[PDB]
Amino acid sequence: AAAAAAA
Amino acid sequence: ALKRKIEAAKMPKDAREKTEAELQKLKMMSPMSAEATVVRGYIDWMLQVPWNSRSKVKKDLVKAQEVLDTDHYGLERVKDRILEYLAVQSRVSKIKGPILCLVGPPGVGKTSLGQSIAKATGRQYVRMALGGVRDEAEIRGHRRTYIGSMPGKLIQKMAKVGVKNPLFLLDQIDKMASDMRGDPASALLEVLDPEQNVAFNDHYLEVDYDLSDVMFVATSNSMNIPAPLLDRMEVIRLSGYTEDEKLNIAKQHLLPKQFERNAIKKGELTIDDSAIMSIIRYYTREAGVRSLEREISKLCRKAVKNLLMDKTVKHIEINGDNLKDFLGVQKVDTENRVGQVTGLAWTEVGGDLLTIETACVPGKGKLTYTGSLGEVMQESIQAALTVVRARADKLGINPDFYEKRDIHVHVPEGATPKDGPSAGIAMCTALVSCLTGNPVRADVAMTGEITLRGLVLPIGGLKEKLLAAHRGGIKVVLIPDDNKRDLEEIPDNVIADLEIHPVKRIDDVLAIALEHPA
Amino acid sequence: ALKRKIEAAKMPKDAREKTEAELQKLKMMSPMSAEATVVRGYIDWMLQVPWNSRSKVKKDLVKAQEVLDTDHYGLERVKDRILEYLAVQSRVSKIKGPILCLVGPPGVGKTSLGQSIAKATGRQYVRMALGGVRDEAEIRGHRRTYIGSMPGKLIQKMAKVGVKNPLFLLDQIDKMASDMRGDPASALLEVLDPEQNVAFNDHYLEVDYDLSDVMFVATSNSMNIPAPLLDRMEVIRLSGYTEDEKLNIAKQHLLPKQFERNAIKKGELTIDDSAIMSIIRYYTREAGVRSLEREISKLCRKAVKNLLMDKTVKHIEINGDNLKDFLGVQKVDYGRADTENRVGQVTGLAWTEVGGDLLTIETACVPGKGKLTYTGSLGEVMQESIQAALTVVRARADKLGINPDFYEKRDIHVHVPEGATPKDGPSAGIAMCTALVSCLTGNPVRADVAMTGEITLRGLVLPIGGLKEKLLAAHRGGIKVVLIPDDNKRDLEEIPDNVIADLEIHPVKRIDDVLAIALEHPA
Ligand SMILES: Nc1ncnc2c1ncn2[C@@H]1O[C@H](COP(=O)(O)OP(=O)(O)OP(=O)(O)O)[C@@H](O)[C@H]1O
Ligand SMILES: Nc1ncnc2c1ncn2[C@@H]1O[C@H](COP(=O)(O)OP(=O)(O)OP(=O)(O)O)[C@@H](O)[C@H]1O
Ligand SMILES: [Mg+2]
Ligand SMILES: [Mg+2]
Repeated sequence: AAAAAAA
Repeated sequence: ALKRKIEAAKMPKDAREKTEAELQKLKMMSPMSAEATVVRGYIDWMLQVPWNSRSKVKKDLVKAQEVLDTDHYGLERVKDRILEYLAVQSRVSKIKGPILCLVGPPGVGKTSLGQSIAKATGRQYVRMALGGVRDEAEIRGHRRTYIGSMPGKLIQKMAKVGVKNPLFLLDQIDKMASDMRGDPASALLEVLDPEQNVAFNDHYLEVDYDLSDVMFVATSNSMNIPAPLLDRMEVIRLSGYTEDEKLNIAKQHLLPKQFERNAIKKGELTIDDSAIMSIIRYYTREAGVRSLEREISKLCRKAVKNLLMDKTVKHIEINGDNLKDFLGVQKVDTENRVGQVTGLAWTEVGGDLLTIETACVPGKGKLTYTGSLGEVMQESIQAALTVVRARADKLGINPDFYEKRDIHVHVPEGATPKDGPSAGIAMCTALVSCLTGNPVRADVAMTGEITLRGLVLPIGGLKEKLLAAHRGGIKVVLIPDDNKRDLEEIPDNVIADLEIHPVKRIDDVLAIALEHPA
Repeated sequence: ALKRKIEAAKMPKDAREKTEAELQKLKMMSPMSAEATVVRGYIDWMLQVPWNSRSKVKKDLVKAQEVLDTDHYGLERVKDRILEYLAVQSRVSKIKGPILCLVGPPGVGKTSLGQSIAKATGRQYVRMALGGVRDEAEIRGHRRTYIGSMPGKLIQKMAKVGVKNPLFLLDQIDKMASDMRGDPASALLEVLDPEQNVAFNDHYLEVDYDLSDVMFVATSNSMNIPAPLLDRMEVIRLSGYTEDEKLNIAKQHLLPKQFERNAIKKGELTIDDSAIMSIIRYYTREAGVRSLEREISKLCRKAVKNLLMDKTVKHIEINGDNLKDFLGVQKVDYGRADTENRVGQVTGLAWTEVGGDLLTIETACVPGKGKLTYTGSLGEVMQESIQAALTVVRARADKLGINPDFYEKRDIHVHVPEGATPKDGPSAGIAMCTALVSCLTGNPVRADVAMTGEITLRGLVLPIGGLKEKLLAAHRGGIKVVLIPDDNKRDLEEIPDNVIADLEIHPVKRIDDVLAIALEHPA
């Protein structure tokens, strides 16, 4: 599980 | 994986290479991911956009005019235009899709006409309502970097149909909010320019898309469309209906459409001509036929309810006298008056009569204007009064009337705003009539712009003013001399019933529309 | 596998070091992982973008003018600009590439002119529409942190076209959004900067990319562009078309392509100059040619259905009398001169973006109490111009033979009879003065005289703008003698020859020259 920043 | 649906779609070279680069990129990604979900969404959009699917269009003209005559009555300029398109189409393979702009009053038949063109030319139908479209993202969409990113609403309806040649009904173009907070009218410039329809370039689908094969029929209620859009659109003006035209539309098209809408069988309900004419005159005053199918829908469902309550009777006959038994009270409905004319007014809703009243009482020269008047009409009464002051000794007025009489010009409109030069000659007729005691003959309407030397300048919207004067009981209509070239576009019953007088100057107007000679 | 693509598509120094450092970073990753997908996305985005590929720009000027004259008519200044670019490019191996802003009314052919330029120079063609575009990330993109990120659409189009010498056509550069929420017009301030295109740093591909040889041609309808953007572009003003060149565009370009779009053979339809000039005079009222080719296309499809529904008449000949049989009632009417010399009216010359038009100005001076009413949807500079003109008449009323207490005894009404049309500007001011003098003396203004110019209280005539369409409007209207200001003589250098030959043009310096020429009797 890895976080990922979306716009 | 998904190349079977890519080669199953028969895509052009740029779209095929890009979607197979995206799918080839997708296989080296780990699944259960966010960006893999983005790529599967993008491929899922490009597999359902039509790239090759084309509907076979109709070559026959007699069958076409038969179709557009079976589902509409007397929209001759538009039906001529569609026969022109289907006449050119039988000589070549493909044409740029015609970009039309149907401009007219409400209820005049512009949306169902798009359904008729769709069923007649062979194309498929979908409509995009432009009312409330406030930003370009409803036309171009967003980049797929964003979370809620879809390919606009053009490509969604292209995908919703599934063909390369549909009929977009761009409905209510004039209902778009195109200020600085968002201007979607500027995004339609690429959608409506034949220089750039072969490469549309959606924001979500950055492949160039071909909109040159799509027929664009757009509807509007006015010519208040921004000027870069007015050039890209062929404007066809649709005008209002007469009373016998509304009787033929109601008797030939609206009553059958309402009978198998409310499941009325063969011998249950009968409406004669006088009931329909009593709905036209007494329950409506519009230019369209919205309210006709409203009142006829009320008659049909009250007929079905009256057949379910009382099974003693099996047939309901409506004959213009028992409309009070169904609709109840009616809604809307002569001597020569001094200082009162009836000019003709043309709003965007249509034509209308226009009562104009003056009162010149002994005062000190004040000049008061009431009736919610625009600034151009006030300047038109000032110009009209200046025409009266210029020829005072001719007309028989005491030339001290600018300082010993004070004048009130009121239109009994009330709370409705009115503007335009077109009532101007009417003003000075009343300005003669109250200053001389000569009554204006009450069967005379008039329209025209005032020149200070005394001429009558052309006015616009002549046909709707003559239609408003035909349903108001007017018999004599004074017209500018330069609008007589429009008189061969008027229905023959209107020209037959109304007496039209083209006039060049004020002396003709006063010589015709006053009772006593001046 | 990838390093032979990096060495194959040979880069400059910083792009190669960044891309090889990126691959060396990729070598210590699992293949099916998210950071591996971000790195592979940055790598193949660095591989799709062209670093050295160009196009052989043409060198023959005569064949280039042959292509430019093949696609469009007129437009001599932009064609001069393209031939001068091809001359300097014929001498120099690599120059900066021009940044052009074409500004004009709609329909004058500035979008198709770009594809004409890209065909005539050999450069590849790229179009990007900026109409209503609000997101600045269409130009620069987003960082590769973000899911589904990518470069700006400029870098995407450069990567699509494959060369570093395209022609970008920036459509509707003035209809871009500019507020707090979105401003891509200041994002274009880096890419149209003529000195800093050598390092265009966008947000996805954070290396510097060279855009100092892309030809930028922007199309707009107005000067409503921010002043930093206007200063970075070379403005070419495409004015409206005259009658003769609309006749030549129609004969040479519009009729053959509308014959080609309708399968009309050579012996079916014929349209002469009377029908074309009748469409120009009585149906269009435009500055472009787009409604002109809509009328021509209407004639062609009506000719097609008249050849299908009849099939016993096989040649349709359209000329000046039977246009109403096809097109119908004349939509518009041009202004004409008057036939008699009349007290109080003059004919100024008005100019809008549709073109020039005659401007009738009338005055009534009835006996009253000095009331001053001004009607006709006037502006505020126009009403200040009438006040200045009335002051010039009032300070000179002893010489003119006018009873000097007319400001107490007579009421003056200046009216311009178009009414609904708003009208503003000082260029009618001389005309206003002339009308007032006529309406104070009973000396009628001769109807063959038009005039234009600004008035001052000294009496002098100041220069005005846009003489060409005003003189074309006077020549169309039947005027035989105009009155321009003195310091607009230079503009007479760019008027066509028939207009100069027909119009007796008198430059004036002060007001009694105008009152000497334009009145019937001596003042
Ligand atoms: N000439 C006609 N012949 C037959 N039916 C007509 C005609 N004109 C209008 N109608 C009927 O009127 C009904 C309503 O018209 P429609 O909704 O097309 O008005 P509209 O012009 O779209 O209004 P708006 O401009 O406000 O959108 C339609 O169902 C149509 O059947
Ligand atoms: N001098 C000319 N010679 C031939 N055709 C012309 C000429 N000027 C304009 N046209 C035609 O007018 C049409 C409209 O031009 P175009 O769309 O390229 O620019 P535009 O309409 O001025 O741009 P915009 O719509 O942004 O104002 C084109 O199809 C073009 O063929
Ligand atoms: Mg509708
Ligand atoms: Mg354009």
